[PDB]
Amino acid sequence: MFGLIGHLTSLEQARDVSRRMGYDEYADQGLEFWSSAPPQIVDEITVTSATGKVIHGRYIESCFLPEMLAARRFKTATRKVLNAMSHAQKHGIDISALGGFTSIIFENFDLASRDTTLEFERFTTGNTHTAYVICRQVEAAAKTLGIDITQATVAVVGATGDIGSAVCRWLDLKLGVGDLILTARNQERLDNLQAELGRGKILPLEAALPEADFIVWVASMPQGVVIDPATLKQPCVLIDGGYPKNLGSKVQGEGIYVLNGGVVEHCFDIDWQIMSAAEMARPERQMFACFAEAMLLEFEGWHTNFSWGRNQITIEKMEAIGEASVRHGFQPLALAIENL
Repeated sequence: MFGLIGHLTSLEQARDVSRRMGYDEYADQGLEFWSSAPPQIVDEITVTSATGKVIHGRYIESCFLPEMLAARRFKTATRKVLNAMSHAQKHGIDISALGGFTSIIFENFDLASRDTTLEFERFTTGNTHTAYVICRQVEAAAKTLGIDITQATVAVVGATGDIGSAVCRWLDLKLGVGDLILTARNQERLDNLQAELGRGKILPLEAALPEADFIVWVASMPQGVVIDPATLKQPCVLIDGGYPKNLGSKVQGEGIYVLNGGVVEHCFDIDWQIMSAAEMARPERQMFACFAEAMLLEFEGWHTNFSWGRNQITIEKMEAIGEASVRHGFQPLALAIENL
């Protein structure tokens, strides 16, 4: 049994999903309502691999709301995630993914540090897979645009994050990228990253972007961030790989292509109503890679926290989850040539 732990996206979207959760669609549901709403298993899921193997999952609604952050209700926000995790476990789910804010939250509040104790091998961030997909997207994109990745330049914004640092290890060792630009907030970690890599030019954001054929956006987007279309190279690909994805609407311009990063398309229809179904071109087949990771671990029978902590993702783990991804019928989302 795999699990997909997710969360609401706005107060209005929660009222949409409200009824299906046993609640009154037209009642007063305030931030305080969803703060006290308990976690619920909400959707039963049956995925069928390309090999023929059938697996079963549960989508667990955590009721976390990004407004709980906005209202500085960080302990309430922490609680939602941990409850959701604890709910997964009591119902005997073997491996669950924390999608969207869920894992960001689990990290920035060191939640590794209720009734019973949580088994962490029962959960995964799905980040190893997310990093793997993001890298297949760079590779794919470069082939599509006629760009030798061996000569090209990739800026990894957030290169010190769990996802970002995994992307750099792969872009270096696997694609053999030409120039790798590192970008992040913490100078110390940027130094330690480039030391492990043996390469990479550390740069501030507004020097990074204009060198880059590919930009891998994988960090908490700062406030007052000016992305000026006009400074970017004229064939440019921006891979929005973090949660939430907002580049699609904050960056627009001729020869600029924004691509949802870390998204996968399955080979067969899946019947569900998940967390970002509304932002997927093809909801019945498209999902976050971190969720798909949870599925790959259950297809393979690897019941462990395959992805966990910060900067632990290794090339070898990325390799293993990658070919599990392919074998079971998952393709990276790709550029859609309606690019005019």
